[PDB]
Amino acid sequence: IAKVIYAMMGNKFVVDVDSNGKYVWFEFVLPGQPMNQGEIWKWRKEVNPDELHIYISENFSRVMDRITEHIKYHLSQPHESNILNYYKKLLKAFERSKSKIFNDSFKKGVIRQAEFLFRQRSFIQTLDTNPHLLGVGNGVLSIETIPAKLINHFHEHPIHQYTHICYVPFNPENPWTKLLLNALQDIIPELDARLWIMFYLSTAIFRGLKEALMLLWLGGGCNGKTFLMRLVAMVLGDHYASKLNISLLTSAFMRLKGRGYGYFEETNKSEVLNTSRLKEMVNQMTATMVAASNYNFIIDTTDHGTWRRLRHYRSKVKFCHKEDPRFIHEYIMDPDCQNAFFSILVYFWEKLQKEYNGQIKKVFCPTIESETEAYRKSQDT
Amino acid sequence: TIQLTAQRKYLAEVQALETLLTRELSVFLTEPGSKKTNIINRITGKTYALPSTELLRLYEHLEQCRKQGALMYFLERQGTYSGLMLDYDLKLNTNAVPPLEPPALSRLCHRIFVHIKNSSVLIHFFFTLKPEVVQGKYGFHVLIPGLKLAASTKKSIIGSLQHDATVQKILHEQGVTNPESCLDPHSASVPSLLYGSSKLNHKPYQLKTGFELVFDSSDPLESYNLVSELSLTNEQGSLVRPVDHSLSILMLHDPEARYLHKILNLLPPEYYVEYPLWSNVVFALANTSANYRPLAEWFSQKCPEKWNTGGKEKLEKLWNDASHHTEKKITKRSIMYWAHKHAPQQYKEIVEQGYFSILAEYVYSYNGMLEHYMIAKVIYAMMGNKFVVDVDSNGKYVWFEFVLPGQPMNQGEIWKWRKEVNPDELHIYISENFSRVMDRITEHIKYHLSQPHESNILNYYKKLLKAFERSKSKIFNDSFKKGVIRQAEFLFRQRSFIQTLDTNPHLLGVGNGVLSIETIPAKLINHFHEHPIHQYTHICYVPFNPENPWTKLLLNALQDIIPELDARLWIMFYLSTAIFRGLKEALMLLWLGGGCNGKTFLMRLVAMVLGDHYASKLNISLLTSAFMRLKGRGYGYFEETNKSEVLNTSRLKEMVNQMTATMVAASNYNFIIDTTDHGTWRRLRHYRSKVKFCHDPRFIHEYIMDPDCQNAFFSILVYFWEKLQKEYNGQIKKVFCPTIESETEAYRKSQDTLHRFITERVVESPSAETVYNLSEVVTAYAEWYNTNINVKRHIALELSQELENSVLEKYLQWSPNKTRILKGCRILHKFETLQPGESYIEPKNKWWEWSPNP
Repeated sequence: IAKVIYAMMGNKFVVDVDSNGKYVWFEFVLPGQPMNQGEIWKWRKEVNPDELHIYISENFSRVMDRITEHIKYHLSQPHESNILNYYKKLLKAFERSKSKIFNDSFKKGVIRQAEFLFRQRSFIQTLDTNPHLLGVGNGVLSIETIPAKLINHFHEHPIHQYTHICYVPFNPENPWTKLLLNALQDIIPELDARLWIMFYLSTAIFRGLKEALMLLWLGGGCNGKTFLMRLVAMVLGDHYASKLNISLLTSAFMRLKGRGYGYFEETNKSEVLNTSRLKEMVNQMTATMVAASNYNFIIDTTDHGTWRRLRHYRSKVKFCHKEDPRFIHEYIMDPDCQNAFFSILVYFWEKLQKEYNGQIKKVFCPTIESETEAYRKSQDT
Repeated sequence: TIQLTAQRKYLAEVQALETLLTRELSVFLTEPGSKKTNIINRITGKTYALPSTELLRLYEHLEQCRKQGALMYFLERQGTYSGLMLDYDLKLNTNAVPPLEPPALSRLCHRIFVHIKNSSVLIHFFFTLKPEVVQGKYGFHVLIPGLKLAASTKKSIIGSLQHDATVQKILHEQGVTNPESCLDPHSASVPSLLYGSSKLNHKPYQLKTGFELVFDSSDPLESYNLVSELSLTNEQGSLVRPVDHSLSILMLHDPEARYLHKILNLLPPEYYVEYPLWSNVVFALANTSANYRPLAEWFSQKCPEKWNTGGKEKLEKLWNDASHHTEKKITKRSIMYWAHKHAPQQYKEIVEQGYFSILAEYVYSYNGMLEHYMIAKVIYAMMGNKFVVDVDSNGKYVWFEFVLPGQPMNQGEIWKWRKEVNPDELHIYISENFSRVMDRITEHIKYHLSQPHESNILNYYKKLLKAFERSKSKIFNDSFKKGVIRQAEFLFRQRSFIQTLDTNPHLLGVGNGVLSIETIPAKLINHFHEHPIHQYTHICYVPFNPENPWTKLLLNALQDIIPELDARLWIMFYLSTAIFRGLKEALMLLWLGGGCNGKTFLMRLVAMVLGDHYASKLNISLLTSAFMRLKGRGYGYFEETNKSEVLNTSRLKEMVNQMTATMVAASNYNFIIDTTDHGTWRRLRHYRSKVKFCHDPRFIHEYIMDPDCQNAFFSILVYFWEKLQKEYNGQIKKVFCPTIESETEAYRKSQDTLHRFITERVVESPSAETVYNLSEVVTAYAEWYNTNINVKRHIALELSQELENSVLEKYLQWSPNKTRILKGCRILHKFETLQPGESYIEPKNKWWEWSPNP
């Protein structure tokens, strides 16, 4: 039974032993089945193979019926009597074997056999290895080459982690696209520095080895920089973005590994660091680190190894009642804005990869460099 | 239906037809809309255009099948060539058999002979009749398939026989009261049926005798393949010689849609005549599947008057809209609920018949080899409308059932979902209710035993009875029940169900049912619904009512507690907001009182009214420093204690920046606040209880436990919630409460030294510019602090940074370089004076229902 079920439907199930020594099942999500938003065209974990547990009950029944009609078809043909008696005994035994396809304990034995058949060695640790693949709501997108291809069909690619946000073909004329363009233009009065920081946050999507840089952003409130942080965190999702506390840096450290973007929040005015902690931060690590607060940070180090991995910016414009409450309330949780934002960021990833091939250091940011130099002069006596 | 299953298990031979259709006859596919087809079966709407080989093969197969018995529903259409086959809808006056005497047969043969002479000419006669005993008496069908003259001459002969009178008087010989109109005008223009193929709900016909004769161009039975001979297309016979559709294909499939078609005709007429019910039903149909668009247009055919007059267009609009819409909170369960509400009886027999059919098909499929999976399927069909299975966060299957009136149940869980470790309700339903269904099965078995049949058939039936009698006792086995409930976990498993529980922020579980505030006015649900709600409070909902003595007592208590009208209304609306489990405006209220004034009475009253699941108490240690317990709750509060209470601005900023719970604070002495954060201050409000109560003492103990007081209180709260929804629908800040604002400003000035200093010594200048806004301002603040608060060395440049990070943004206009340098402000020195341009920087009926004017 296990071999037959393997040959029939081994195309959407894989078995691998977990870190604790337990076999773990996975199913390849396909359209037309009960399924949560965003898991389409992806591998999802199940405690028990219930889909298999109903497939064996139903689909195999038609094959067994085919066997039965084949047997009675040979019965209909005139044959030698002894072979006919053989056939009656055969069909009687097979009829006795009918019910075991329904018995629960037999099904448990069958799924055990399938676990020992469907098992694919070296599978769990290979999950989500390539940072060129990101799971989106409408399928799977690949940033391997320009242009990017959004897989909306079955793939050998094994994808578990994903973001609810579904990818959208980048479109300049979309109302939300121009809305976000204007929002970003008003957010950053500068142009070239805006391009640099925008390209940097676009490259922040890359889950692989980054260039190990740190960005410090200031804000006096009612500026939306916290809104940008929340927007990017929501769009990217929990599996690749996680919140980080100032307590860790001023001293959960294992949480930040495996992500692609980290962020902080404004906390009072007594911010202070620990040199060693950032020392292993500026030193594996494959995520993007950005901190935001309301007051200038206090540095107590002089080594260039620390300094060269640090960048700083200060916000100049403030918005008051002009601030948009819908930005912080409606557009903060409006899917269209997020989608449009996702298309914007992936398009700018593609643009930089065409231009700089991912070498962000080549981009010239005179304002950012001047601000960093001034900040170092203020801090590094 | 199930009788066909009983007959296929009956017949040892009959498998030949099915295997021929699947293997040899399958490749000869024919378009259903094409006229080239020669044979069609109305059982599953299959159309075939086979050549004569498999035609005669299936004819003879059906011959042995008829010899054994069975029932077939085959049909065939006449082409450009065919014989003489006629239908007679011969409805006699009386149900007494007028036997067709052979002289009458000869007379009718001679009459049809002389009718056919005056046409194209160059003959075996076949006679069949109904088995009688039916309204309308029997019918006659003469078949003459020898010739091939299917043309307008057939229509001419039909017209001639329509006006023929010799056949009329011949019928009058057997006492027939209907000489004409018995023959259908479409006798030769519509497909016919093979002899032996019965019509719906009738026995197949029988042959009385078979005669034959010969025609001259000059001078005017158990030994043949009768089915093959009678065929109109079989020119090679031995004895004789050759002289929209989407709705249909849906009802050709989808047993669930078959039951939907069964039940929709039982719906009351009001559903399709009005927009609301029509929209809801089409939404449910679309949500269940997109394959049900043909059934949706069938409902348009169930309301043709609208459908043709733009109702079709509205149907495609709603189908597009349905596609646009998602996760709608409606399923088929609503449709069954409505059907049972309107026509409970027909509902009951229909569902019983369906369950009987499922059980019978399963027992016939495996010779009574009942198994866990089939039992679980039957149970899911039967009682699957009040049970759900889902996997928890720890990887465990957890059941939930829907509480109904007339069950052993605690106070407040009515019309709600409750959690059980085991399916005891299911574990007893399987023991009791399933017995009735299997009894129906077994009595049907005895019924079949009573019918006389072939001996080996009776032996098979007896063996099946013995096997099923052995199998039936297993239902009362704990291991078998465990297997059944496992398979029921697999079937009932509804993913995403758990996190959808309590997710709706617009529903509350009350003692007497479900309360919904979504629309104005709120609606009380005390019946079946699709909402998966599990959390609840024991307080039973009441409609609002001023005349209740408890209601007016509470109104007077609130009036005395806060003599101010507008301030009391604002605080009361703020309290009403706590019932909303969704997002809040992130505001803080500070309340003070010396005791013996009932503020603790208000706190305990609201705490008791809301209940544990939606409201909770919170300690002061967390504030001065377990916090994550706020989630899910909608209201939080503390207890008065001590006099030196202090708050952590870090904890405050954490709590005021997910989180959806309203917060209230109260004590007797002044709270120590040591912050200048404008974002903190703008979200803070302060109040102090004014009225003093001294010698209702019974408020302390009696009124707490009185259901009426709490109920009436809850009704007041919901009524005032919808009242607030009437004008500002959530925007609480639009309400004007000058007393509360004044108290909050005074307390902030008491706590925030910098804010008070800015209010007094800093004045905005309508003209000129604040070019003096530099560190000199910080020095002036330091001098003021030394001369009025404390002589100390102030911080260096932190004060300016806090000044920018304060309320002063429009007041502190940043320079074109974004470096402080405010504009239009002036500094007040010692004994300074400012010019005028400078600005600092109803008898309880209204209590029952106020007015927009403050």
